[PDB]
Amino acid sequence: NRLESILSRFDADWTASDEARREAKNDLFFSRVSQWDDWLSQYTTLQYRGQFDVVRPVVRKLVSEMRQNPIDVLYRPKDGARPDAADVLMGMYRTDMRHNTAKIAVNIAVREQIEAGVGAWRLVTDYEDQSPTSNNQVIRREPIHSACSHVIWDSNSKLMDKSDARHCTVIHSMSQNGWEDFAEKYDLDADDIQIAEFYEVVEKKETAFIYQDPVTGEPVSYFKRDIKDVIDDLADSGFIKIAERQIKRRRVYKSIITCTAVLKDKQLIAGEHIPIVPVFGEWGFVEDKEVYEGVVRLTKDGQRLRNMIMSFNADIVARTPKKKPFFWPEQIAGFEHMYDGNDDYPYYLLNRTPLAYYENPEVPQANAYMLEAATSAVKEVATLDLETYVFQDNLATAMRRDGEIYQSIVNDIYDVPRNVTITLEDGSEKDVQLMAEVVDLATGEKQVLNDIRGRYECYTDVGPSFQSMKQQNRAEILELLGKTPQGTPEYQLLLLQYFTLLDGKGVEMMRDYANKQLIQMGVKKPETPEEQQWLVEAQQA
Amino acid sequence: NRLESILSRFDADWTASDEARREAKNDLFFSRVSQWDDWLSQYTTLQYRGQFDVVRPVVRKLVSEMRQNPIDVLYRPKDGARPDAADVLMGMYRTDMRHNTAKIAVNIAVREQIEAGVGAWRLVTDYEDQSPTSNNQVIRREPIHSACSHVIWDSNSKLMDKSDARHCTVIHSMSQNGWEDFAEKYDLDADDIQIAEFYEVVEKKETAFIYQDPVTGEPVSYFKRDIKDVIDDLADSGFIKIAERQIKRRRVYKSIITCTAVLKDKQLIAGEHIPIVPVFGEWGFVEDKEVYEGVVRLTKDGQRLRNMIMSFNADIVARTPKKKPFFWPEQIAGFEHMYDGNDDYPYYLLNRTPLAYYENPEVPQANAYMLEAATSAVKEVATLDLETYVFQDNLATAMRRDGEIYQSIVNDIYDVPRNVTITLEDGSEKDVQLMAEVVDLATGEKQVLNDIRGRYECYTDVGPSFQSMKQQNRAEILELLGKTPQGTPEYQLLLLQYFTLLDGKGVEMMRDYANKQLIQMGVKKPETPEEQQWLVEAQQA
Amino acid sequence: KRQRELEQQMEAVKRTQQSAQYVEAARKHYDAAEKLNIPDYQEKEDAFMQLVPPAVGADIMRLFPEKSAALMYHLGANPEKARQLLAMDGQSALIELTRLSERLTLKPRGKQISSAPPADQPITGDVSAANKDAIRKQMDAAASKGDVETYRKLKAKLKGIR
Repeated sequence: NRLESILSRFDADWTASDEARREAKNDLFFSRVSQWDDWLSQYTTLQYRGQFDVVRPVVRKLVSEMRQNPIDVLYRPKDGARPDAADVLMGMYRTDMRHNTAKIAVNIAVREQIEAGVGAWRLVTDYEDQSPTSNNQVIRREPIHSACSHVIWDSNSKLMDKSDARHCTVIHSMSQNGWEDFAEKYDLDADDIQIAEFYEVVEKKETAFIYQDPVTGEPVSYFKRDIKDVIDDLADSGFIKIAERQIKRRRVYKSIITCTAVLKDKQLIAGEHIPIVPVFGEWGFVEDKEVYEGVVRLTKDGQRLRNMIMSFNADIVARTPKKKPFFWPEQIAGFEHMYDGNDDYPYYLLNRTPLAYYENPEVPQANAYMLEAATSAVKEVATLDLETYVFQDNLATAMRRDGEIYQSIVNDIYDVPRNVTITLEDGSEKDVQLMAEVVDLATGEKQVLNDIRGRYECYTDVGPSFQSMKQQNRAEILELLGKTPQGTPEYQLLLLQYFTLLDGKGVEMMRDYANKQLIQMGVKKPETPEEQQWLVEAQQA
Repeated sequence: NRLESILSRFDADWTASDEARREAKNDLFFSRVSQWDDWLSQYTTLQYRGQFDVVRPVVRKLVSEMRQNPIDVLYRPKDGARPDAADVLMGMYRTDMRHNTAKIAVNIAVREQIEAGVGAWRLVTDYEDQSPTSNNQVIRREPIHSACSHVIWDSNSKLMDKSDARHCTVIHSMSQNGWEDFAEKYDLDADDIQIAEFYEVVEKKETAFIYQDPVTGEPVSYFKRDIKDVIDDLADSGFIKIAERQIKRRRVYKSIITCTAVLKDKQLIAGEHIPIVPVFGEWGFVEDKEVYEGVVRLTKDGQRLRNMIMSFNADIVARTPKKKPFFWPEQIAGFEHMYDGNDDYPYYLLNRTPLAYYENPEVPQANAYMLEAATSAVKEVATLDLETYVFQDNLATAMRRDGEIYQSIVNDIYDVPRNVTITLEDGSEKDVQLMAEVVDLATGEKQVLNDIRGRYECYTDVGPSFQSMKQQNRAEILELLGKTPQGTPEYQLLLLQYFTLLDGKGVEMMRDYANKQLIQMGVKKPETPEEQQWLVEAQQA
Repeated sequence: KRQRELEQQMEAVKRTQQSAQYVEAARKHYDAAEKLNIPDYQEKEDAFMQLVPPAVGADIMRLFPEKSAALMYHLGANPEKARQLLAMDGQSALIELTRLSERLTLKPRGKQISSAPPADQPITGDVSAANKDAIRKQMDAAASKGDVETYRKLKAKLKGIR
């Protein structure tokens, strides 16, 4: 009975999204296969057909714009948990962002968003250090090519993140070998090719009927049955009824279904939230329909104009300049060997019975105007800000939602004592062991290490990159030195800081000397004992 | 009896706002589906349907301008309230603004405002930290997509903020199964699908018959029945009647109705004000009717003109440059394989009985000034001020009303001692208990510290951003140092103020050293015991 | 720093039982003060034991170490009432001191559940009318491509919804 309900829900979402679906297929075929559609193909007359697009430089400069402004996701320490666990979580998030597949997914999805609007990569988890001894898992992200063709969001959800959705399908048109390996990496390979992964979120919503007493009110009457279990307790309590907080418990589930036959997998255990995270362009509802827009349609119309005028001009060019004459067959009855083009005769001979020619097409010379008319359309209808704010802020929303999903997966995974490498800010990699406590010093009471086990809020802060802020600081302090009297300790302190803020392999020894001195007059606090001995030997002097 | 009264009021408001609703949805359909209205596709002669709009760049510029103009909402501590509770309340407003959902709601509201005119987002509160142990809640803001038809304001209200409106509906749609599940989540199901969420603001309007005695006048005879109860007292009091101060008590109420069937929910309480706060463009009354505008009407006319002239251009270009001849069928009666276009012969044949051709449409070259004039008009009439003053000041009024409702609901919910984190200015996060009932040690009174509950009025100051104020202060002080003799203590004071006023992770060492120094010679008061120790250590030196 | 010098004093004495019990009582005193972190008190307690006999302060230490901080803050901050309590007899002085310590109260964790939870309910739309228009537009699209079977099924679905 489950199969037909799932199919009905999928069909409903399919129909609801089908407009944006066909429209995005048109867009991707435009931007990835050919710029000319069938619509112009039937409504056209030129013969020699050529498309010289200029949209691709535009999309390249746009994706460069999204590249030059990195987006970072932070983790709010909630439930009174220590900030350091959030710091460690940001460390894992960064060390998972620095991996190559992370850029692969991000770039593919953002490029599809620029052209189509939705690229929507998907989170994945897998075993690492392949050995039967360990069961530690890592978390990766898998991009979906033409995600608008293989990602079907729930129609009821009305969210940027689509996190309002309780379910989503992912179709997979597989070949024979495609069906084989696709099934075997998850399930049995018996075949009924359209296969799908119906993801789904189950939830548990109740009333919980909280009660109050003379003493502080503990949770009472969690369910409807509980009230019938406490019929005397509800009446004899100091306070009868105060609130009905509807606590909810939700769980995501993955199902492997097929269009024709029955589903191959019923429900699967994978994290807490949907591994799929969508990216949107300027997206909204217009008379209650999901609409999201990119830069393909407007630049597309401009490109169609420009390509049709250039092909018209080429059709003008594609002809022999020689004039084609008009005369009777009897008018050249004696002279047929001359009017052939293969020879050059001194004079043209004609019999008794001053002729007309065929008018070759000519340029209107007005085609210039419209040429750049188009040009202007394609190269500034799209852009000109410093960035198309909607694109990167939708990207930031996608980043933060990916943050909560990744945090949920990590919480659902990282319990066993593990050792992981943290990519700190400034890209400083560092190995940090997760847990197994190690006997306490103060109390000898376990105190599980780190224990990122918890509940944090993910939030991004788009703005000054670390490289940008450090360059600004270097320029600022350079100006300061340009406007600072010498001799004063501030001058030298700023000098040392400037050497500290420089590059690596080149000025590493001067930077180290500056750090040493900074620690030695006490401005910089010691973090390693050698600096402490340097401080004490300086201060005793 | 209630349902048909609600329906009559809704229909009256719907009839009052029908013109605004249809024009706004027309503008959206123009801007969001197709810029060619039905009249255009009617009144046209074209065959190419291309859409070369320029509205999106201008909208992007405007939205960027609003984004770069942050708005803060402040709360005046009224009735002699402490400034600290108001400060914490602005901290709360800040820590609810920076949440991604609130910002997204704001962006959607403003973009659909610049598009149609109205964004009118929706507040919402819900249980936070789901656990039957507690009942604490947070408040969120969710946008209303295409609010011009899903939100129906009271017709009788005549405010920008619509505080006069005592009712407003929210429109949704259900499928059948959607109908039963929506009922099950809330109410019972009556089978039939458009729904309405008709809210209510009811008030108790009384005169209170304020009475005075030789002693200061206490509220006497609150009701009209009370006067009948004090007939002897009113003649016994020293003063029989002076004033009739109309004290009032009002509450917002929530109801769920449906178009055909009976209402789903009769009476529900959520706060005291209508959570929906609307935004408007150039809004006013034109002959006793509400009107709000956008940047889409005249710009829509101009965009239609540009699109149709460019379609003229494309259609003129879109035909074969080759010339089509006209002749009698017998004129080429024998020579038909000449005139095919499939081959090119050195010459072409004509029998005994110098021919006619088809006139090709040609570019006037007079189109130019039309194209560039329309382009300039559509770029200029929209924008360019430094900001479209009506839009951000209307947004400021919307922020003021939003903060008003925020204070109301927070007063309505946050009576429990709770622990809330404060996002102060410069985004400085810090966690503080709501009341913190801890007793004075010098006085001995319970003295709940903050007790944010009270009555505060909102007032917004758009202008110099905190980052903007920081940057301009840095510029000013660096100029001062440029024009200041060195050696003077004021020189070093300004230096230290600058380093303190600098950015974070970059120059934190100079900033910390500067704060240390400034505390040490006593310019700034110490704040944490290390600072006091540093100050006293310097003083004794 | 005062805690440190009292630590030096305990070490000097150690290097006696009454002085010990008094100094652990003063250590709980300092723990309570650090919980309070009232800086002006640091002068208040020592000015207090200057004003009062050391035996009285020692008994205050012994009977209630952590409540001693609060009462000495009250008495130093209000030296007049400290003088009147000193004048009046010692046993009823202890009675008044205990009553004042209880006056400040402690751990009032009565109830923190809720305060009038309002109708905090969300909203939802499935865009069913938009779905009807959607079926209409798939019908229009199928008309273009000549997909007759899908066209007729879409027509039936359109006519089935009222």
